[PDB]
Amino acid sequence: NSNICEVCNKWGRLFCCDTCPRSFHEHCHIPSVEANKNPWSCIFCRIKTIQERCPESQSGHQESEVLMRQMLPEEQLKCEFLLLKVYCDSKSCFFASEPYYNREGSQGPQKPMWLNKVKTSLNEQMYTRVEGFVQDMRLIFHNHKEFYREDKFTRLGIQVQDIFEKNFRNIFAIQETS
Ligand SMILES: [Zn+2]
Ligand SMILES: [Zn+2]
Ligand SMILES: [Zn+2]
Repeated sequence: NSNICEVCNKWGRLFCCDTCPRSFHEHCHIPSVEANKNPWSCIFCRIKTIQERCPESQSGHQESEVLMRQMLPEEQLKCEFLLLKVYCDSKSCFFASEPYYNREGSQGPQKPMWLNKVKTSLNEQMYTRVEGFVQDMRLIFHNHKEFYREDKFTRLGIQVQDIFEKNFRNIFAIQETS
């Protein structure tokens, strides 16, 4: 097993996956690492099993159809994994905790949003459809763009959104286009 957390790339108190060489801090894994369960399999392994049980799940899909899906266990898992993939980028630190807004020439967004709030939302089963989760995620980056305006710091929002969108297209097998 790896000696660093797969998500934050730091050492510490790690839990090791029994079916692959990854390890995680307790609260870096999503969902949080389960108390007992031996063996334990991490979210990467659980996502791989879904694909292996239903190979046709990887054929291309329309984004509009994916968003209307109800949050049954498998879609819940996919959204957990997608969130995890955003936390895996170190630039996610900017979007993790609750932001505040006091900048000359800007006003704060009407509906603030941040990764830990989406984390809690998923944990408390507050989304009924994929759409709810995807709208909150995209809102994080859109609030950022709008607030920081022409400051170069806007680019951090573009960068983290690109990681989200790539991972969304992969995990949910969105049909490739030009
Ligand atoms: Zn970690
Ligand atoms: Zn694993
Ligand atoms: Zn089948």
